[PDB]
Formats: sequence, structure tokens, C-alpha cells
Amino acid sequence: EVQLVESGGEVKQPGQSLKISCKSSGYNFLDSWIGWVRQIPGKGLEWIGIIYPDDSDAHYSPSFEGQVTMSVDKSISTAYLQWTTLQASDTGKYFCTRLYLFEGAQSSNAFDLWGQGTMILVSSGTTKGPSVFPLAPSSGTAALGCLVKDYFPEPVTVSWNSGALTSGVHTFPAVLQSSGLYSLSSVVTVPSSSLGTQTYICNVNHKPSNTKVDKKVEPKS
Amino acid sequence: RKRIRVGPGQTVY
Amino acid sequence: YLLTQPPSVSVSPGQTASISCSGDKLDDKYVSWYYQRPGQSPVLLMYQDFKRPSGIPERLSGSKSGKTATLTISGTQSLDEGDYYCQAWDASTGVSGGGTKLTVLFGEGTRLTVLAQPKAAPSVTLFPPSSEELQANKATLVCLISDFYPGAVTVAWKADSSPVKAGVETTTPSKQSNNKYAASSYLSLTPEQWKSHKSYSCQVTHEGSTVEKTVAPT
Repeated sequence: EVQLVESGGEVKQPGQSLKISCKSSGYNFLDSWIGWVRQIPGKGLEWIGIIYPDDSDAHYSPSFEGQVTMSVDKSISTAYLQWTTLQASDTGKYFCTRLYLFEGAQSSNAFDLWGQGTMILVSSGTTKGPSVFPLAPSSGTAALGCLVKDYFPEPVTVSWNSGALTSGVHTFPAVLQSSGLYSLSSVVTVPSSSLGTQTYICNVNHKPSNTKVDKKVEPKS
Repeated sequence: RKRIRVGPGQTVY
Repeated sequence: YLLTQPPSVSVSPGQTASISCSGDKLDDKYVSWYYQRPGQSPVLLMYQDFKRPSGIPERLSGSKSGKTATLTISGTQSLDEGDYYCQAWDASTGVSGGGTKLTVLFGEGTRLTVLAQPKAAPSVTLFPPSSEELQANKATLVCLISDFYPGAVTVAWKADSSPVKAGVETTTPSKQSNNKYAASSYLSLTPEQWKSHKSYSCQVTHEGSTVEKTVAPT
């Protein structure tokens, strides 16, 4: 088990400072470059820089330079990335990675090891439970569900009939709204026969705000 | 060991 | 310099897929490729144009020609779906000295679809704002897109006839229990905008075909 272990994901306000780490084992730490890469959710891979653990020689990409500091502590096989002042545009999952020197009569290098990433979400948003609204039976087979509006931060969990009802349920992933708060929907597919006889309630839990809700979904009379 | 070899005939370090 | 990749490539299982990666200095720069499943860390697939690191199957092969490198996957199975990235370097000394400055570059990635089932056209259900949301002075249209394949759609919202891009949010499609995909799109409106249109529409496009629902105030 050669590997890289990074520190936990975190939520930060803008303006704050920050320091994530990346811990090394299974090979000789001082001897291989460490690179840093960022990935915004849903987006591609962005190079931050590389650092040589043995001598702290460092190469930075233009758009990161002077905004972020790489460093290493040799005594604890640990590499660091740090922000003196955080911006919202600093959001993403951060990867540390080992540039390996492969050898032959034509040597070269590739990133063969990757930490698991450190999720860094920068936001002014306050922590809070969602407002929940019924999505009344539509359209057989009819669809009904719950709109879970405006919580922070992720995630929230959604059940149906306290968890008695699991068949025909699809809870969507969440959207970040412009406001910086999330919302999603969970939907249930059913026959029209049951509609108006069977009972449908969504149970929503948002632990960070310790909010819990149950909402009766019903059709129009 | 610091060798980074970027392409044919190109070495740094 | 920058690396240009096709945003997406589609292949039938058992057939061969190529992922291209063009770039101006790539004709004197080794290219490596990385795989990444949604959620997981990238993994090295290939380095120095065509060499496979230990444990990568022969069925994968890299090549280069001129200013374009290529990754080729023969015998494509479903598990190959995901994002593929090429990468190379830059090395130049600054005009005023101070040694070689290195750059690590990545293509923007190619998402690979492997079509393991027949095209299914989406069902579209569009919900108007609930009385409850309206009594809290808000309005959100919800448009749910179900039972489609493959998992790619684009949504357009109309207000009456004209398109609205303001206040729209749309999830990436995810798998359903039945193994077809589903997505959702949201339009945020004032109770004033809602009450004041003849109607709103969510139009979904899947493989060139459209399906749309329309709703109106109660």
C-alpha cells in the first residue's frame, strides 16, 4: 500500500485562511515530486503546482501563483497547500498526487498515485434546514414528490412513509441555486388506482440544522 | 532522482 | 499551450473508441492519460504516449501522430464509461533568467458513453408551484425527466413562447432502479411572474427529439 491520504473536506467563509494536507507512506517521500490539482464539481482537471519534498523547489501554474502556497514537512511525510485568504472561486475538490520518475533508455514521468481528494467549499451561506413543498400527483402511473428547497449545506436525506415506501422512488441529486443554497426533489411513481386511497408522505432530514420534516403529498379534490 | 523528462531530448534537473 | 479533446465520444460495447488530444507542442512532448469515474480519484492509464503502467490491460493503447495524441480502447465494456484526460508539460526558460519553469497541462476531458441498451425517449412531468410555496411568496417550477437513454438531455424553458435562461438549474442525469436515466430542471419565479403569464413550458431535448410539458396558473 503505497498511498496518499489527504485531510477532511471543509466548509469555509470567504476571508478565512486555510490549510489542507496530504500524507505519504509506502515509498521514499523526499524523492518524488508532489503535484496539486483542483476539480470543480462537474468540471475538468486543473493543475495547481508541483513541489519537490527534498528541497522545496516548486513550480506553480500562473493562475494559482501568489494565491496559494505549497509546502512540505519532511519529518512527517506531509505536503501542504495553503490559502492566506479564501475566495468563493477557491471552491473544489483538491487532489495531491505523486509524479513518478519511470526509467528506461528514455526516462519520463507520470502521476501514478492519487490522494482521495479534499473537498473545499467556500461560501457565505448560513447553515440551515430546507423548506419543503408538496408536488401533487400529476400526468398510469402518476408522479408525485417533494421539493426540498433551500438548505445548506449538503446533504439531506429523504424517506417515504417513514421508509415503509421505497418502490418507485427516485430522489434527485441537488442543485446549487444562485443564492448559494441547495434544493432537490424526490419523486414517487404509482398507479392512479392507489392515488386517493393510498397515503404519501416524505420524511426529510437535514442533520447540520437538525431539521426534520414530514409533508403529506395529495392530489386536488 | 529529481529528473523530470518532458519529451524526447528534454531534461530538467 | 492548451490541450483540446472532444467533449464526448459514444461507442457500442465490444467496439473500439478513440479519444483524441490535440495540442501545438505535443509533437515534442510526452502525453499521459488518466481515467476517473465520477466520484473517485483520477488513475494513470498511459504515459510517454503509448506505455501502459502495470495492471492496465492490453486492450488499451495510446499513440501519437503530429500534434495529436490518441487513446484507443478496444472491446469497450460498460465499466469503461467515465472521464478521460490527457496531459503533457511545458518547459521554457523565462526571458530574464532563473532556470526552467515547468507547466503541467490537462485536456478538458472526454466523457465516454457505452451504449448498453436501446434509446429510450424521456417522460416529462412538470409541476407548477405549490399553494404552500406561493403563500411563502416563492415560485419554483419543477420539471422531471424520466426513463430515458442514453443519459444526456438539454432543457429549454419558455415563458409563454419566449425562452427563459434566468433562474434555471438542471441536474446531471443519474441512474434509476430500472437502469434508465433521469434528471430534473428548476425555474425560479416570483409569484408575480407566475401569476402573470398565460403559461410556462419545459422543453426537453434527447437525441435530437423533443418532449415538452406546459403548465398554467390556477
